[PDB]
Amino acid sequence: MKVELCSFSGYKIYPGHGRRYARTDGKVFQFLNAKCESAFLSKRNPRQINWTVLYRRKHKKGQ
Amino acid sequence: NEVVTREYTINIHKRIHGVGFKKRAPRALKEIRKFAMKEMGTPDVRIDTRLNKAVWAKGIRNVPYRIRVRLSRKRNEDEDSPNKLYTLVTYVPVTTFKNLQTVNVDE
Amino acid sequence: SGAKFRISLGLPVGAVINCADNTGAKNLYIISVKGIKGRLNRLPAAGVGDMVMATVKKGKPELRKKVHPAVVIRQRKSYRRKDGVFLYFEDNAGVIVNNKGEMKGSAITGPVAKECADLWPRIASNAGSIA
Amino acid sequence: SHRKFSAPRHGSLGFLPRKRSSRHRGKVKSFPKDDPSKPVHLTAFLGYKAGMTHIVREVDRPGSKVNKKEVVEAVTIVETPPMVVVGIVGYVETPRGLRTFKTVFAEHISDECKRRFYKNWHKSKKKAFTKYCKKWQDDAGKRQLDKDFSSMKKYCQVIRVLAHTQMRLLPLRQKKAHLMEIQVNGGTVAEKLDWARERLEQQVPVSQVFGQDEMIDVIGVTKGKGYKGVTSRWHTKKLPRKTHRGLRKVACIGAWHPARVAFSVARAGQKGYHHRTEINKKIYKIGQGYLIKDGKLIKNNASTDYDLSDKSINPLGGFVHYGEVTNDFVMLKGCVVGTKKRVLTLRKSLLVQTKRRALEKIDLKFIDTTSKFGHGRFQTVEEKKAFMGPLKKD
RNA sequence: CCCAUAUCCGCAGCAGGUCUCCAAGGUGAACAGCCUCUGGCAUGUUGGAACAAUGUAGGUAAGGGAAGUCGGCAAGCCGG
RNA sequence: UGCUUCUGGGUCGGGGUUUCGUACGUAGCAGAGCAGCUGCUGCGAUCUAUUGAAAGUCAGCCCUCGACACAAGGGUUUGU
Ligand SMILES: [Mg+2]
Ligand SMILES: [Mg+2]
Ligand SMILES: [Mg+2]
Ligand SMILES: [Mg+2]
Ligand SMILES: [Mg+2]
Ligand SMILES: [Mg+2]
Ligand SMILES: [Mg+2]
Ligand SMILES: [Mg+2]
Ligand SMILES: [Mg+2]
Ligand SMILES: [Mg+2]
Ligand SMILES: [Mg+2]
Ligand SMILES: [Mg+2]
Repeated sequence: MKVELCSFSGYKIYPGHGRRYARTDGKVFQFLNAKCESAFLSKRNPRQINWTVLYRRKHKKGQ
Repeated sequence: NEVVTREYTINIHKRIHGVGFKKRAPRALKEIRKFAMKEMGTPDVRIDTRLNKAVWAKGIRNVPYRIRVRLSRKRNEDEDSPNKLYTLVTYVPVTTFKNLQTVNVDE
Repeated sequence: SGAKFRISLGLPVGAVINCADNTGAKNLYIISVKGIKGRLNRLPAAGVGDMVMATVKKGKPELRKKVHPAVVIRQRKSYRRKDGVFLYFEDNAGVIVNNKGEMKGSAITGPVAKECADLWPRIASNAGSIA
Repeated sequence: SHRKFSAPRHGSLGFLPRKRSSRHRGKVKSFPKDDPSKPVHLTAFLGYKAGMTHIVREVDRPGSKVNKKEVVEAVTIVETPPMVVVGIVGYVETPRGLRTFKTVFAEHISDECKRRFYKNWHKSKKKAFTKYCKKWQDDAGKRQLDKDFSSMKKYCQVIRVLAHTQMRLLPLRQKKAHLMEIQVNGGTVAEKLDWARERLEQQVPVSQVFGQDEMIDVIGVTKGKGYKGVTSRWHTKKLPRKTHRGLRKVACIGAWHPARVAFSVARAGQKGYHHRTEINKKIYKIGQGYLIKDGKLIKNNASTDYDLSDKSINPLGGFVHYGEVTNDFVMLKGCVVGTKKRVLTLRKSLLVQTKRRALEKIDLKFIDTTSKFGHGRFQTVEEKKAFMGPLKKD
């Protein structure tokens, strides 16, 4: 089975982990855990959350 | 070597885990006194009032997690007392608890 | 041939779900569920792919004050799939049908669960997307 | 008068009394019926519940919705280090049932087994089998053992082996081994004894008892839960919030007549820690334990044909509340009774397995080894380091 | 001298009753509630160890939202 | 269930795992502005770096064999 990526944090979700979310507009999202899901549903921008892949990429933390 | 002194770190966090708020600090003292008897084998355990003040320094429920103490086994000058020896538990202020071992103190 | 699997039921009797077709109905009020034998004190419940008996509470005057057969297509209660995926939707939706399972409308708004799309070919062909 | 609306009763009266089990190690109440035409083999084993995880496999079920498709299935990991045979016990069929006829013990018994014979090992002098063991060393004693073995051939109909676990290889606090009789099914009685005699003091790995894709029964003692009320013990309806004197009760514990409380009425008391037998738990994998080959520790017993990463069955941080599994293990589908560290009896099926689910062949595509101590998200520490990158610890 | 969760009346050092005077800082509309100084007290006629059931008093709960019940009783939502 | 096989469990330490989410201090020509002095110096919520940082983590998580002490004990009974 292929491995998805959390639509909020960018971590990869192995089979049997997290949840899948389907919005009424047709977009579908995956979440690693309820922490990532909670941030996404409260409309938090992942680029301001220090522990997300989008944040570290934006601030060149790994690089 | 009846008269000995050692320095210990007492992990109060795991000793008082699950205890009710109004009993948390009192049970830290009871666990410190239980700890001293185990390490020195002296039913006569005396806890310094400064160590009492350190265990209560944050209130009845938010007790400090770790605490560095010093145990000194001394001779009981009270010939009437049934216990020849007794342990004195004093307080050691420390900035950090990392890498602190059980240390023999030589007077 | 291949039969559907048990999924969590999110819509007991009394649940008011959206109407995701173009009949005119705005929401569907679930009064019963097909196939429920049940037991004492237990409400009949429905999940994606289940046919139910519903009334229209908000909608065209002609669709109200009568019982229609509806089919659930989305649910807000997450259900496990055999690949281990827990899926849920932003809202609970359904479409009016007849006893044969054919849609009373011609278009659906929003996605449709794969559980329901497989079970109802006539609903599936009208689905814009399948989740 | 009749009750207004029908409803099934709560609970099964076939599991009464709902009491704490008298035995901690699950007893085999019925061994498989012996078939004299099959080769000599053992019928049960002891393992310890390490923990649970889930796996990815492709289902092979013609006509099913999951045919040719991958599914995620929970599995229980049972550590099964090889047992040691230490004795034989023979039985005679009598009009009052099987009667223990004769018991013979091996010359050498490890101190793990001997710990089973004492309530205080610390205070004992370890005198068990100190005078019996001399029967194996002198001519008079030896001539008495083969007569005892000959008598068991003439008269006994059922043969069992006293095998015990090896607690020194487990990560547990306990050092006292678990000792159990295992029936020897297979050929004639004489062939059972020659087979059993040759294996005294020898080790029997789990693979020699159970095979891949085999349906077995797990026997154990469920997790104890202490005193429980009828609502939790029997799952009766909670009474309305207005109830005076409590609502977690059964409102009517009987009719006026018979003027007694009946045994079929839900009452409070002990819940959990009940002896239970569960059947048809498929073996998904008999994993090999760690081996040191050519100075290298080989531990990739969680690798699959479709996943070559060198990882063991252990998850990051280890099996929570259990430890590390370094011996052989049996991967069972679904859940079994007991806590972590609980000793589980593995027994061969009493039934004929002719069903597509029972005959299905298991092929694992993936074994989840993420941490269970939280919401683990890395299968290996190598994978975690490659993702996170260097840290301030480094 | 007490003037009242112990000096008075309720059989008692009884969660009841029993007429008044003075009245700090902060927040705040405020003699509201919450914290503090002056002054006062030692938890209300006992302590220790546990943390089963059933309670009494507080909380939280996915999806649904009165389908419960005689009745939305109870709780909840609203709140400046 | 454990209570000397140079072995045992314990305590502390360390490591792993995991939770939250980036510590104090220090630096900044980052900061809406304001004040004083002739570009500089002050006040300033917040921002960036140090810093996936800090903190906690078995009390019923996993592994240590680093430090420290303790461990060869005590009481009551039981005989064909
Ligand atoms: Mg009812
Ligand atoms: Mg009837
Ligand atoms: Mg009442
Ligand atoms: Mg877990
Ligand atoms: Mg009180
Ligand atoms: Mg008191
Ligand atoms: Mg009083
Ligand atoms: Mg709710
Ligand atoms: Mg909700
Ligand atoms: Mg009604
Ligand atoms: Mg009714
Ligand atoms: Mg009301």
